[PDB]
Amino acid sequence: VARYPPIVASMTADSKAARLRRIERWQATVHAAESVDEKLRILTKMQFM
Amino acid sequence: AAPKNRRTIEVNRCRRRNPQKLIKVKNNIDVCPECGHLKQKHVLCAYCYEKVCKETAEIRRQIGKQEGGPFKAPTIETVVLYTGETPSEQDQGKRIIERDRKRPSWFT
Amino acid sequence: ARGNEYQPSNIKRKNKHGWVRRLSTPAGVQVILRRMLKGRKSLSH
Amino acid sequence: ISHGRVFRRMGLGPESRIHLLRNLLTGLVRHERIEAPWARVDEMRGYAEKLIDYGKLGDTNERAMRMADFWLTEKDLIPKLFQVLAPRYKDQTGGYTRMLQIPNRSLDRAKMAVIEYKGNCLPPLPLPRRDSHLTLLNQLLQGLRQDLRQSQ
RNA sequence: CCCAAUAUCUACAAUCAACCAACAAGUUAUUACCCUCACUGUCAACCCAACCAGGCAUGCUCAUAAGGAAAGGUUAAAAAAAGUAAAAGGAACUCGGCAAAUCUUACCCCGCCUGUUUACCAAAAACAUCACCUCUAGCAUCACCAGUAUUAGAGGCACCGCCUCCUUAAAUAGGCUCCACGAGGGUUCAGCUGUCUCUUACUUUUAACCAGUGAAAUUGACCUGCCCGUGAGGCGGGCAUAACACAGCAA
Ligand SMILES: [Mg+2]
Ligand SMILES: [Mg+2]
Ligand SMILES: [Mg+2]
Ligand SMILES: [Mg+2]
Ligand SMILES: [Mg+2]
Ligand SMILES: [Mg+2]
Ligand SMILES: [Mg+2]
Ligand SMILES: [Mg+2]
Ligand SMILES: [Mg+2]
Ligand SMILES: [Mg+2]
Ligand SMILES: [Mg+2]
Ligand SMILES: [Zn+2]
Repeated sequence: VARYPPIVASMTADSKAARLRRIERWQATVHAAESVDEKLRILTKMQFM
Repeated sequence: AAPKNRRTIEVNRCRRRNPQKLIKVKNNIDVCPECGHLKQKHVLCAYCYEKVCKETAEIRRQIGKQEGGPFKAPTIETVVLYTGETPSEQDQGKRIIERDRKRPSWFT
Repeated sequence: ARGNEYQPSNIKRKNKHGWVRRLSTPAGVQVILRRMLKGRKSLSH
Repeated sequence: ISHGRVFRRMGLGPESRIHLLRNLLTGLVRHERIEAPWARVDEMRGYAEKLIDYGKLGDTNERAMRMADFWLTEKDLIPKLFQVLAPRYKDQTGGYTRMLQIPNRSLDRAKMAVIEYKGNCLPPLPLPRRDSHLTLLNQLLQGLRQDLRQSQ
């Protein structure tokens, strides 16, 4: 009956693994979006070069 | 406020060279009786500690090269073995971190 | 708060201190000639 | 006045103090030996000891699991705590960590300290031995050992 | 970084532009030419503030996929700064409920209202302002104005309507009509609270110590005491008096 917390990296930390996990956070924000409108909104709202 | 008069070199010398401001001679230095380097009593021989940190760093570099990436703290003990040292009968089931130089005399 | 009265602008700088503005009036030609006499190597802005 | 206050003051407040000590303790559990400023290590030694105490209770206990969840930040170390450290000290009932002072830091000349968990694999710290038992004063004291033992 | 010439035109808004409703009223026909991509910006941690918790227009992300580090090490003295908590009492503080905590009420003076002002001590009871009144002016192509007496300029006043003893235990305080509004001024009810009776604890910065880097006002010379008198560390008469840092205080 071992409740081991998961083996994941941290969210708020300033490293590379934290950056990847925040990438997964917004990608899971789009996976859990039902309208194609919102999927395209979230998947293109950040304007970069 | 502000000074009313310059202070002479005499007063400044009686302040700057007062004993309370001098650097005290340290009564607790000696020589590592075996190793023969300077040290304070309550502190580690600096040369010995450096020669230990070098080996710790080399061992840890091997550990990193073997564990691959981050988040890989093993769940078993670890033993480090130098050249021509077969894993002893007590160290089976413990991760081995091979090194390629003769074991230091100070490593027991 | 003061001290930032110079908000640079190339159009303004070339319009109100430039070669053509000096040469568009006798006073400006006098200015250019003074600065030619004193030896300057920056006659006009 | 600060009579009977056992906790140092460090960081930007109490919370930052707990977080600093938490990072030190995580580094200690991950590498089993760390060099840090002396006062911070002296503050963290008690926490490392009690962490091993909580880890002895074992995985099944939930209070210990929550505590080790808070006090370890990269969770790969929580296995270790409950399967390499706490088992290692099944015999010792106290004093799992040794703390030494080392040459002051080059840059800011702070008072340093190496702290490690007893029994690790690393090359051993150059501990200071006592005087050999065969020295003059020790020999005279050994003679007194004998002569007092026979009398009693 | 532009455009071949000439004539013609060019009455009706924009507001999801359709319903209602308004006022501040918002290019081509002919003639000439069958030519092709040259030239410049493109960097950065950046610019104006002597180096900087300041200043800096627009588009998009609205809490971050981007960007960063509030603690050189230590100890936990005073005084100072910011914050959190507080017994009973709740303005007795004080010039004044300034600050803080809590959210209610009532009136009075001034000004009608929104607005504007003394960049850097005054935001107001001052300026402006609709409304009213007075004075001047019969009119062309550079303002008033491509206007014309219901117009233009210059002044005063300030819509509109009406006319030309109580309070407190105690009190020097408060008590032309005219809604609405005010970081305006004065007063009051109730609450609230460390404002206070009367302070206390903890945290952070400062602080003190170790290490690095390292100013400025000020300075006749100083081997820089106290009391009484004279007119005051320095004169006189008494007293005191081994030298030397460090942290405080402000006669
Ligand atoms: Mg670019
Ligand atoms: Mg980032
Ligand atoms: Mg600190
Ligand atoms: Mg910092
Ligand atoms: Mg500091
Ligand atoms: Mg109270
Ligand atoms: Mg106003
Ligand atoms: Mg006002
Ligand atoms: Mg210093
Ligand atoms: Mg006197
Ligand atoms: Mg002093
Ligand atoms: Zn040694």
